[PDB]
Amino acid sequence: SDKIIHLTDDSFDTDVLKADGAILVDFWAEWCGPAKMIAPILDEIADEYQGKLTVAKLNIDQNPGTAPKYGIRGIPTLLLFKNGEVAATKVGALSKGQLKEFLDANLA
Amino acid sequence: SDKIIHLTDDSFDTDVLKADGAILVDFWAEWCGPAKMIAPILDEIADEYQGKLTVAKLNIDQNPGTAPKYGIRGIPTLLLFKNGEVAATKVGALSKGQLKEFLDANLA
Amino acid sequence: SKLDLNALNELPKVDRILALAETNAELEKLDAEGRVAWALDNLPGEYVLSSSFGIQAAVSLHLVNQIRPDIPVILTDTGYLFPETYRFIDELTDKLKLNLKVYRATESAAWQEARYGKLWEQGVEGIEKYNDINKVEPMNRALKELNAQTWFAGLRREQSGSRANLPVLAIQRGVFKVLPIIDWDNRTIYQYLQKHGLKYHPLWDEGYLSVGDTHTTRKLKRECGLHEG
Amino acid sequence: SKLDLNALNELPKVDRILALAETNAELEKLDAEGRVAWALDNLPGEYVLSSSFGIQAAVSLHLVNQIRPDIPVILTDTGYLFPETYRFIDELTDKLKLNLKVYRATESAAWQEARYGKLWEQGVEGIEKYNDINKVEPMNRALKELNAQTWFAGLRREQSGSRANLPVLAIQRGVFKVLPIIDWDNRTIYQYLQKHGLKYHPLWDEGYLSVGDTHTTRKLKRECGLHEG
Repeated sequence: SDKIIHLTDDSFDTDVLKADGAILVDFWAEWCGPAKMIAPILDEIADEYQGKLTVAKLNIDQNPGTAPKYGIRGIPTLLLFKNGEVAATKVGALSKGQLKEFLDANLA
Repeated sequence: SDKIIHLTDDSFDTDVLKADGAILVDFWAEWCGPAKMIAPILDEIADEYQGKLTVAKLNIDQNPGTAPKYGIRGIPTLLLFKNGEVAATKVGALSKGQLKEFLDANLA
Repeated sequence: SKLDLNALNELPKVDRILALAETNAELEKLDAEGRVAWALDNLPGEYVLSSSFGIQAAVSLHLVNQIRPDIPVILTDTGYLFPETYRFIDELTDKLKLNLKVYRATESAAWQEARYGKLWEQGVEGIEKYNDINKVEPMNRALKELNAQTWFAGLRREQSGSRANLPVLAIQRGVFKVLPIIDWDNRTIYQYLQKHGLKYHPLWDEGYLSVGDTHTTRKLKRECGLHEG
Repeated sequence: SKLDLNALNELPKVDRILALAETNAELEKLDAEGRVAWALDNLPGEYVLSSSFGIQAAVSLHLVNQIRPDIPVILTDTGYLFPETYRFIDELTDKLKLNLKVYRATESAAWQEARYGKLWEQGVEGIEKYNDINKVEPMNRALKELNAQTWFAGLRREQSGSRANLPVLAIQRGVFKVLPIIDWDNRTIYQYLQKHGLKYHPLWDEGYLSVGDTHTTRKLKRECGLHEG
């Protein structure tokens, strides 16, 4: 289901906050159906947006401490990062088109 | 629903048996759903096969005496006529493709 | 002698179909009018006539209504019926003079669309939840509110499918399910409609093979029979 | 004091939900285990546990089965379930040691396909006839054959929809319908699965959001909740 740069509370500091470039983080959980629902879309986006965007996924199940840090109200929430600093945030399950638009508009 | 050269027991002799050309007769009834189901298809065929084929419909409800004459077992049955003489007969509701094939093959 | 259902429900599904089989074997020889008549007084309290008001509702309604004036005709209005269907109902209820019992959902069309949304787009389970809240539950509530033990329905062995597992009489939900025009065929129904001056559903004469609901809900073995030979 | 249903069925749908409301108000404060326990002896004869064996059957099955060993687990096999679903059943029934009661149609898959055909392609009415002969009727037959008056189901207020019209306790078909894990949410279920070493359905971890039947039958508000704030 999920096959990308998987994150943890430990790696958050280096792999995201100290990452050189743009990173899209997907705060998900094993129980949220609409979260697993967007997994294939994120994989496809990771393929096409290669080089430009770094796609990542964080599982709140074993990594809870980071969701409150960005005021996550209810997974699936997407956090776009640009050089460690957070740009935009999308809440809920989205379509490939809506995801592309969400990314493109902020990426620039 | 039905909009074509409508037949009767009286007109059968002249409009079909004494007709110069190819005529496709549709023995139908108001109650047979699959019969009314092919009505739009027969209309479309009547439009495209104009000049070559004469499309007709006979309602057994008020015109019963002609169905037994061609051994009709159960409407919707299509009877293809070529110069008054019967060529082929198709039983049951058919698709536009299957109707075209049925016609073309015998028409020649 | 009058049949006891509080004992029939204390019997399995097979002993039921077997015990009732001896009675159905008799109902099989009688006509639609005889079955309704037999049901009138051999079965117990409150007799209802649930209709969908489709292509052939005029048959069962007229037949059963003539037999029993002002009979509780149950109409579970889903909320999205064809406009011409409603006018067909309001046309019949006035023409046939029916004691119409309307049973819609607990919530309305807009309510359901805001609470759940377009359930019909949400697959089979969504359609199930839709049919449960729009047809099943409302009917189960109708039988209870009307205190029925006998229920007549204009089902045929022909429409979609009700082969020899659908007896003229039965017990669905602790209620004697009766189907008078069960052995009837399209000819017999068409003839009944003609003989009594009753008309088909306004849409049947356009293209709609089997009307019901609109919202992507509505849109016949290749043959019918003059009798094989 | 032990509840009487032969009198509850002699009551309308609203007096039922109102009379039962006073009891449900109490069941609302207890946990899933307390509700099953309360149901064990405050309600009458034969307690069954019907499951669909989907994404979260392991929860209700394990919970109710631990409470009551060798409890009649009803599985209405439609005939076209996912292969991995059957193995999931046969894996559970052996792991949890369940008294499995299988109830399939009166006719088989090939029989239905020859007698009627692919009903799922025949629209909603076809799907209705399909669900009636494959799920509804088999279940109605199961309750009777097992002589149940109490029936447990692992339904949640979350899955598709069962807002405050679906009480922890109820009466569907002359049987006390109980739903213990009703107020439970995806977190609570996931946690239960983890704490008891139970696994999710083999397909859930692939893409199938809500597995059921295969033949064009199977293929979630945009969000879930960590709790709004």
